[PDB]
Amino acid sequence: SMYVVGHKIPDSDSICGAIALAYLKNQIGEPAIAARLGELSPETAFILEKFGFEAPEYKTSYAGEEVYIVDHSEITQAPDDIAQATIVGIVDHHKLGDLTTSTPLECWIRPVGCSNTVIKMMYDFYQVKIPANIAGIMMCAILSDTVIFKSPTCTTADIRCVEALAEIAGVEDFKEVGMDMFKVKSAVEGTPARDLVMRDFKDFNMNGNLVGIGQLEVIDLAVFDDIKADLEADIAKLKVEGNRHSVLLLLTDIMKEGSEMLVVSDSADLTERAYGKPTVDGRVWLDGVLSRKKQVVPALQDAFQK
Ligand SMILES: [Ca+2]
Ligand SMILES: [Mn+2]
Ligand SMILES: [Mn+2]
Repeated sequence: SMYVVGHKIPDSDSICGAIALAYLKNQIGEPAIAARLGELSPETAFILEKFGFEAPEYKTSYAGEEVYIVDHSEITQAPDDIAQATIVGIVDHHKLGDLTTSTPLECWIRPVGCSNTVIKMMYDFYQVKIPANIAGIMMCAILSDTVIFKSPTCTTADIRCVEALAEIAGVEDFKEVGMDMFKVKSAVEGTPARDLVMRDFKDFNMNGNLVGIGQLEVIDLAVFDDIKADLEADIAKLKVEGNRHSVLLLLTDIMKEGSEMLVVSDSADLTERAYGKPTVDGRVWLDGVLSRKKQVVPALQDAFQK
């Protein structure tokens, strides 16, 4: 069988996409097993529970196996031993990264806000009906990725596809299911600082400099008030533990549609150079900022070249 698998530190898109593409492949006689490279966030765990699904199989070694990649095309986000596997498919909505194959494959890549939007196109192409349970987690993955359409990564294709999936899943109020997800993401009390920093954390090599960026998306930025000092202490620790130039944590308020960024950097004027807004006691408010890959990373990469 093939293993359908998303990126290291799986998000809803990577997990819901794996289940959604595995089902499709099994229905068209191309045997497939959903898999993951890490634990589910409470967000993803809630989505699976609500629509009645088991987590994909936890699997880290793929040497000698067939692999269908979801929601990236990067070596670093792939399984450690991806070079010893055979990539038979990629479905994604990112820039084309450094993954390569020695064998013919499928690529379904589109400039949209969510892999699950593309996977919906795959069902239509194959003329396989989307079961109500699958439609719902597919829906939720797109609301997760596009932040209920508020993220500037949201495209026309994502909106029309959610509207389509909502009817198939018999969800009347897709926006209420979206807010239900971000409420679960907003329940941060009692969670160790490190679990929160690493929930959605990525390392970047920006012109020789190692820059780590976490992000939490919540309904109200006030939930972080009592734990914020523990966060600032833990991003200092983590900067040392990895010998990082910079560790930044995005606290993203999806109602104000902005991000408070906690900063520890070897560069004192980092946020002044990249965004034209300086940090004040290792903190800066970034109005309108929702997306790491669109509004945060480009401007940092530009400042490490300059
Ligand atoms: Ca390539
Ligand atoms: Mn993702
Ligand atoms: Mn995605």
